Amino acid sequence: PQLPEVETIRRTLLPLIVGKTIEDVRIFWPNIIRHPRDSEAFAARMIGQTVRGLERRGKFLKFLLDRDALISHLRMEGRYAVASALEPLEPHTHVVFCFTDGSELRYRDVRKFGTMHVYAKEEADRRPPLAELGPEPLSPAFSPAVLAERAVKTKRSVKALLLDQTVVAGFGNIYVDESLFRAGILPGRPAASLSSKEIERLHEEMVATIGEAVMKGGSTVRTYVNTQGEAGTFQHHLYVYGRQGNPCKRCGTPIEKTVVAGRGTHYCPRCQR
DNA sequence: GTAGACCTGGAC
DNA sequence: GTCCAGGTCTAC
Ligand SMILES: [Zn+2]
Repeated sequence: PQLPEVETIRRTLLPLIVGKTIEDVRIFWPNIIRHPRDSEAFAARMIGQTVRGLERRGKFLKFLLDRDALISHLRMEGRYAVASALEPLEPHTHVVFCFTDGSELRYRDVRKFGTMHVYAKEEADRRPPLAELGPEPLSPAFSPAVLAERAVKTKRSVKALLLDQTVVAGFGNIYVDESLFRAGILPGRPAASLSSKEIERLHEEMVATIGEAVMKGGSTVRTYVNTQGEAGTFQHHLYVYGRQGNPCKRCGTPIEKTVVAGRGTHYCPRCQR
């Protein structure tokens, strides 16, 4: 889940939990709990607190309780769902928050990569993992200038740059490949080689892509669904991600896949230079 | 930068 | 069996 997916989950989850008071927190895979490290402290501190809100920062969900904020990262397979505490759990459910009304928030994560951090609301933003995150793409804080500042200072690929949550928060493998395609820039070239024109163009495609993806409820390419278990539809608007071997939508040249910054990378060798 | 981690299930 | 994954983190 990247920004669009996490945002869609946020919108569809919030009304299902706002106003509910945590009665118990059960953890079946402690490793998911990063702070406090002692999972029993993590569980105990939240009991009695009420969910007042649900925000998003980058790819992180931010549950606003009374005193604390629960920072949750879905990683590759983390998913949430709300259901009756009287029904048997689904497979790979590693954390469950039980509310006083009998309903519960269930966190499922097949690969167990997701993480959870709990801090007082005031400390959450000045501690990891939120501390060093870059600006929000759909906000004025993210501009061509900010991209240039970081671009014209490193030799690494422009793709590694865009995947760096400290540069800008929210872009992942899918949206980085789509933005570079739409901006007509090869993923493997040095971020420092990008001209002011390309940077301005990339920034514009980044904002447009992430914005459109949000509207379409995110991209369901493998296992992503919103809190209602519903799939997004932006996958129908992908130009290159997962389309290796298929003809480019703009020029018909077969889309190609390689490895860039240690990750599957999709691009059109004609459209992107 | 870039394998190796961390983990599990799904295509071929 | 072998490869792959909407994500970082880390060790050579
Ligand atoms: Zn093309």
